[PDB]
Amino acid sequence: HMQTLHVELGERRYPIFIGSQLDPKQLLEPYIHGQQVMIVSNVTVAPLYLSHYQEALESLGKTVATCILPDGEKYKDIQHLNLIFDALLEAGFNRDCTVLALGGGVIGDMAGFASACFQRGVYFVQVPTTLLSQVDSSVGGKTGINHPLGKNMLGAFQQPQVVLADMAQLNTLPERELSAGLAEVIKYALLGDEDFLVWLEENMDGLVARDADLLAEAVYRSCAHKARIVANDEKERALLNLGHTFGHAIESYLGYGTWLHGEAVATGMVMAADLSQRLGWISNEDVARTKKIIQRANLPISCPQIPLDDFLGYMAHDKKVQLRLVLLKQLGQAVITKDFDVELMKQAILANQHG
Ligand SMILES: NC(=O)c1ccc[n+]([C@@H]2O[C@H](COP(=O)([O-])OP(=O)(O)OC[C@H]3O[C@@H](n4cnc5c(N)ncnc54)[C@H](O)[C@@H]3O)[C@@H](O)[C@H]2O)c1
Ligand SMILES: [Mg+2]
Repeated sequence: HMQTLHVELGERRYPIFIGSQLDPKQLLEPYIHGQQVMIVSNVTVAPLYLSHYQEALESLGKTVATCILPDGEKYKDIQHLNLIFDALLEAGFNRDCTVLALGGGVIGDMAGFASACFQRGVYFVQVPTTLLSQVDSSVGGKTGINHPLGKNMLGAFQQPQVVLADMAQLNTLPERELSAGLAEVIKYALLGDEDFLVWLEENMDGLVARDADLLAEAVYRSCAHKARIVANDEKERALLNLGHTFGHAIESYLGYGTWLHGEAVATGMVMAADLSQRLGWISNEDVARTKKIIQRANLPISCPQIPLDDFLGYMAHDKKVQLRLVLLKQLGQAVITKDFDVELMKQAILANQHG
């Protein structure tokens, strides 16, 4: 059974179809408003899934062109954004064409940003093929690319006409990438839904095992949470940063490609929970519970040794404009706060570094 989540962001509205072995010819027909579709993918995802979408849209009568990018966060820059513009103009595509992002969050951001710039804005469709992009990139409307001096500093707000989330595509995902997605799923439960946490504890073995039905429920519940947070924020969104201030310092010190972002978020959530226990807000049992579910998702709960001077420098260089952290008053009840002892924060960092 396929599930549909209806998102309302900005003055725009779109469905997210979630299931397994979906038919893109059936699902996308109402959402391809013109004759032409540009499928953007990369050298890893395209040989696996491109023909599936190209053959479906061509059977629909559409003109399909493609732009296949190298695989990597390091290519998420304006030089490779330009390759999409090259492909779009080489194909002669017009104002009513659709750009279809086939891939993970890197492709989603690049194709989304390209779709906002081409002819000052064309249509955008998301087909996320990583778990993380399915539960994170599919709501929010942010698109972007990197600059040598700053990540995700160039981009556009661009909402899709539709998001198609097919769990079967997760079967070819590397194990670390799957776990990296589950880190974000766990995050939603820890910041705002203890019932969701209970469900993850009961079902984690099957999610790691890539049970199609359980994955689909986790994706639906994750997207529903983020859609609710951003919609309420428009009516805070900062709670989505649980674990990210700690995690950013981990990533920055370990360097490009050492840890996945979701792996850093996992350990950052442990540090956040640990600090929360030291502030007296949650119990040691709550921290143990948080470590256990993250570990069962095959995620790290401790990172290598990082000098505190460097760690704190990275947390202070990511400052919004006073340092505010996303911590836990209870499991499933995150808060953004300035009221923490910095000495206790250093203790929580050091406690979750392994030898
Ligand atoms: N716009 C947003 O709100 C938002 C949200 C989250 C992340 N992002 C961006 O997303 C990017 C990270 O996304 P990601 O974690 O999906 O990384 P990614 O897009 O680099 O994908 C991870 C790896 O898996 C490969 N891959 C993807 N799908 C596959 C599949 N089905 N089978 C086998 N291999 C597959 C990709 O080629 C890549 O090597 C970052 O640039 C981040 O800034 C944006
Ligand atoms: Mg994240």
